[PDB]
Amino acid sequence: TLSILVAHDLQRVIGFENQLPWHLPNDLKHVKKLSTGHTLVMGRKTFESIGKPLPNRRNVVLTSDTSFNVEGVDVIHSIEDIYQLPGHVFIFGGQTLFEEMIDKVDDMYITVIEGKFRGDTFFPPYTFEDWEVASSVEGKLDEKNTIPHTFLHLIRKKLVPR
Ligand SMILES: NC(=O)c1ccc[n+]([C@@H]2O[C@H](COP(=O)([O-])OP(=O)(O)OC[C@H]3O[C@@H](n4cnc5c(N)ncnc54)[C@H](OP(=O)(O)O)[C@@H]3O)[C@@H](O)[C@H]2O)c1
Ligand SMILES: CCC(CC)[C@H]1c2ccccc2CNN1C(=O)/C=C/c1cc(Cc2cnc(N)nc2N)cc(OC)c1OC
Repeated sequence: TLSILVAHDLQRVIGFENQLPWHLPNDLKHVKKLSTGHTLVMGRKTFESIGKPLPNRRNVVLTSDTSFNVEGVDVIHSIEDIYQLPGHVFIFGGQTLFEEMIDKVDDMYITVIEGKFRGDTFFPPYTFEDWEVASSVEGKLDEKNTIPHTFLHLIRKKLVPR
């Protein structure tokens, strides 16, 4: 199974200066819950932003850099390598990987950040005409999580006659 995992705001901003534009601990917990025991595939810039592999999942980094070798990280050099990965694979970011993969994935786990942030990187446009809402869950707000957000699980719709 191949999924996208992403947080984007009302204008599909996902990043600014190689960081998340928002501080939202619950979304990172959401991410942890979904991906534990599975595989993350991420672009090189996304990896460098995080700075270390996330524990208790397979960390796969896509890069053209043949010198890339980081302890606890598997490296691939082509999109086509993604399909050889076993198990449940999450496309983890960033913009380049989402653009390359949005037409290929089975489904998407999207956190809609219900705000408008300054960004320099974006999730590609998509339409709910093509995507069934398997679930939509409002994130709970508290002292440490102050931005309204919604967890979407979207599944690609089949093209059928009439
Ligand atoms: N909000 C979210 O859910 C979320 C999630 C993840 C990331 N982000 C944000 O996204 C932004 C980064 O996105 P980005 O597009 O600038 O960078 P990125 O996708 O994280 O990484 C880009 C790099 O990935 C490698 N790559 C991508 N496609 C490749 C291919 N077909 N073959 C070989 N290598 C390939 C290249 O590495 P080399 O240049 O080393 O070859 C490329 O320069 C940051 O702002 C980050 O904070 C947001
Ligand atoms: C530190 C708290 C948490 C969970 C307690 C911590 C963690 C700790 C232990 C075990 C697992 C995990 C999983 N997570 N962490 C991270 O430290 C990584 C976050 C992260 C993640 C992304 C990609 C991303 C974010 N959000 C959504 N919805 N989709 C995505 N693909 C980008 C980023 O910076 C561009 C990130 O660094 C901010």
